[PDB]
Amino acid sequence: MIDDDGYRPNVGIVICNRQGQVMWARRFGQHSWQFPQGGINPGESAEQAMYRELFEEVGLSRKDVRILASTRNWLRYKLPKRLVRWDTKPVCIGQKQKWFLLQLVSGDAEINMQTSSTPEFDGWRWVSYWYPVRQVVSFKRDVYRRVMKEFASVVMSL
Amino acid sequence: MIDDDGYRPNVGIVICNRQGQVMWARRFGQHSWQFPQGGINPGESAEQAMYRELFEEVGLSRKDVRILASTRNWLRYKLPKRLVRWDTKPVCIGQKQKWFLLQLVSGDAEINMQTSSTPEFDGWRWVSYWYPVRQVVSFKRDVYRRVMKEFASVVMSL
Amino acid sequence: SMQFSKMHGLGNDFMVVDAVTQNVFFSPELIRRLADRHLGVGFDQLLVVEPPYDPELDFHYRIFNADGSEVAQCGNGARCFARFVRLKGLTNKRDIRVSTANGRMVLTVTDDDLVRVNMGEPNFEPSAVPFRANKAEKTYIMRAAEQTILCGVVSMGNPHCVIQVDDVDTAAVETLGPVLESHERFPERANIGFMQVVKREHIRLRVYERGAGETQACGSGACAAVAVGIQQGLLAEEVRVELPGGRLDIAWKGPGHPLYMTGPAVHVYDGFIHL
Amino acid sequence: SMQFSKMHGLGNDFMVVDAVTQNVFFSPELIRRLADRHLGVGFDQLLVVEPPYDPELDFHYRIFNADGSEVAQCGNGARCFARFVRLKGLTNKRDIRVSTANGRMVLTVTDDDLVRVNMGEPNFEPSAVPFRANKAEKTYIMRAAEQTILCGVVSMGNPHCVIQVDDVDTAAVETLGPVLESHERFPERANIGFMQVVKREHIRLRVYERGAGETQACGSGACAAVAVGIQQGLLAEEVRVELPGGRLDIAWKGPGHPLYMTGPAVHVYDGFIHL
Ligand SMILES: [Cl-]
Ligand SMILES: [Cl-]
Ligand SMILES: [Cl-]
Ligand SMILES: [Cl-]
Ligand SMILES: [Cl-]
Ligand SMILES: [Cl-]
Repeated sequence: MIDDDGYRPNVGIVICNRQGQVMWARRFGQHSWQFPQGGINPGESAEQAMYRELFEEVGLSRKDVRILASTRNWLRYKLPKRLVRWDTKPVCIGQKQKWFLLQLVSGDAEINMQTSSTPEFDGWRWVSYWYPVRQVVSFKRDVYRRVMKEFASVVMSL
Repeated sequence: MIDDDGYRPNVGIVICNRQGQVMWARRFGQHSWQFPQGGINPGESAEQAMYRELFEEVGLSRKDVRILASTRNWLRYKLPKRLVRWDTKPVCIGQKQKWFLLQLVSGDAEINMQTSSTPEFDGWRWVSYWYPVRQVVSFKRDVYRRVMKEFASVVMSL
Repeated sequence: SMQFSKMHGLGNDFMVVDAVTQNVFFSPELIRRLADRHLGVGFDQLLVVEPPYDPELDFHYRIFNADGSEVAQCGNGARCFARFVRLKGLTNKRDIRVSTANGRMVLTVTDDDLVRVNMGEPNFEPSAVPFRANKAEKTYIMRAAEQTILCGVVSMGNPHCVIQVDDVDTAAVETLGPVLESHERFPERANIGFMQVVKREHIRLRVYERGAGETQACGSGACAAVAVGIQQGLLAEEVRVELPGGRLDIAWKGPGHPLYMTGPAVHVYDGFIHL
Repeated sequence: SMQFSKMHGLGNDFMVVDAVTQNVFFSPELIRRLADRHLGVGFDQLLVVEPPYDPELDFHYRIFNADGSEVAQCGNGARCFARFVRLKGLTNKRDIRVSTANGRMVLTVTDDDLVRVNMGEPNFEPSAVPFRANKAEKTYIMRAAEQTILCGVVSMGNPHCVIQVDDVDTAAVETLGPVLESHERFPERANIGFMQVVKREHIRLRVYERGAGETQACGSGACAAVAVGIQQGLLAEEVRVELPGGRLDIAWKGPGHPLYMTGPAVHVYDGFIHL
């Protein structure tokens, strides 16, 4: 599932509302927060796997969200050394991501924090626009910067 | 022969040498100077008409010159009002040009200043690189700037 | 390896740096090299814009002076920040909730493209200036060499001593300002303001700033002069202030109310530097 | 509507503008607005690079001071020009033939990325400085208040009076420089140089410049001090000069030969401005 450079393909999702906030999710068990991001199975389309983890970890069918923009390219980040598993090969060094931006055209109630018996997230809340760039783990941070940048103009439309 | 905006298609030519100079030509009769530029007939290729006026006003067959780069796009300039002929329609307002840069792989002797009985140029000389941007007529000047700019890197190769 | 913007508010020039969409690091030494006017970019202060540190606010920002150290002044660099984040399309709001080394705050862009800045409510208690005196009074007596001066003292977070004068052009700022700044009754020194009242709604103003001398615009200075002018019955509630480098509009409705300061901010050029 | 580059040579900061690949216009008023250090870009001089005005040379260039007016000094802004046109890839030559408000010239970039500048041959004839004296001499006597000063006078195109001193740190520049600049025997005034000779190949130097006071680097000043030092038997033919803002290497082989001055030029940042 890894490519030749070590990166495994993933999709990230940034759900916003008309008021200009985005949805910030608490990771399961812990009290660390981050955006939804999930693995693209073999033979998945980018958009496919996106809607996949959207439903699994949010409980949102395509009727509830309106696609607003994806990124042009794949964005890469490298895990730090202490979290690299060198012995399980091929060795995953980091992730290459494609990010999509949705608008919630439904209500703040179909947000099923745990649909499956395997909930990767406890709760959620709404946050201002540039808040995640500070809060996300340090190695994720450049990716988040580029993402929120490319998305910011589009989100600044009412 | 004009397009819908008034511009008529033309090619400009900038012949240089290894020493990094370009060829500056005296217009016929007068003592004003400029680069070679000529009209693209119906059904002419850009490169075609180029080699055309290269031979007609220089006397240079394709064996004597080596193509180095053309421009990516068409560059437009607008004649001033006092030189516009409003009564001959469709009215030519200016020119849209494609510029080619050659290297003289032959000698400074096949430069036949007048091959045809209709010589548009008296003599010629070699000049430093950015000299024409000053000397050319004022309305041509922006075109020359963009041209010499795009060409300058390529010419700065020995 | 960095994009910046040079701006100024009424002659107070900032280097302004987006640390929101940029990874960026600093030194005291680096900031000094950058602030130098012939060797670097040239600025009085460096203003860094950062993501908010809580989900309700919009941005956070820091200020370093050209010595290298952080500056926590209440209204410092607020209007340049406020026009910047709109100019660089980082927000499209007119009200902006911001956090600084002084706390939360809210900033409003007006239709004229000016910024209104809530400065807080002016503290007149002497012990808070600090100003050495027996009770808080509307006017005090400065025994300065052979002259006797009628001061009014306020804190905008800075210390200020405001003096009424008859024509600001005729005032002896360069001689009296230094002796009033390093006065006994000002253990932390003070900012000296010379205020000529033209109408209940219009004054002129010159300020001899702490350790620096006369400046062409002190924001807190204007705030102080209008506060003390209102507290002394001289001024109305919305005073236009003329400073050597332009105009401020101060509004304050007395004790119990904050003081609102309104001014321009100018964007001068966009620049890119390595290191 | 314009791209510029801010540079400095030994603390002499220029705004540098490519007028070769750019259409660009100026005012005295505009240049003043741009030169202002808090309201504009901030610079001591604006340097404009233009296409050559004859087919044999490479470029032409002009200099405007921050008052707004053109400057014709022999070595002024030469090294910043010379590193600029290479940096912005407008030429790849190491020898560059250039024309200014002073005439033709040739500039050499060295392997160290320094620029060698031919300044012409120093004129010692008094009537050309102008310097009021009975015959050209290697040393003259300045009767200045109670002191007596041994000067040497040269023209690099500027007027210069060079004074030997024992330690440049110990010299009273700020007091004596003004009185020597506006001296009777200097109807056009003069640039005052204080020169401490360390070895036949190494001096230190401070310069009180005309109408400006002490500067951290005067190029023609260094040239003058080394010329007069050589003409007085004090110095060898290749002198290192230490100025408050860095180092120059002057070489001059006596009368009949030009004087070559070699220094750094620093590129500081790239900027874009509207108007
Ligand atoms: Cl992973
Ligand atoms: Cl035509
Ligand atoms: Cl708030
Ligand atoms: Cl508030
Ligand atoms: Cl020459
Ligand atoms: Cl020469």
